[PDB]
Amino acid sequence: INTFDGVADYLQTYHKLPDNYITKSEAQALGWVASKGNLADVAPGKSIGGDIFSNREGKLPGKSGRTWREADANYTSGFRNSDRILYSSDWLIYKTTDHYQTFTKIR
Repeated sequence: INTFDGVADYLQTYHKLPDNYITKSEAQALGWVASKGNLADVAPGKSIGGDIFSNREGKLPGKSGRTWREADANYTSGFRNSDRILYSSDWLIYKTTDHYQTFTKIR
């Protein structure tokens, strides 16, 4: 499951990412080197996802006790793309296709 709909649906129902996601730190621990675009070599069929997304810019709606996390969408191999699923602790799901410049609601 690595599509915007697939993941979105999975999260509001299961409240966790599908098993194909690993954090940056887990990835790094397995030999991932971002500068090399080698994720699919060291962690075949996994995608980066699950890390806290700051929202420093306040672009996503804040709320006390609301934490945002991100996950890559549509990744298969090579360098990460520009697609990200943004999801809150309360299961609001937003999407960005431009490296977090802009966001639109998907759930």
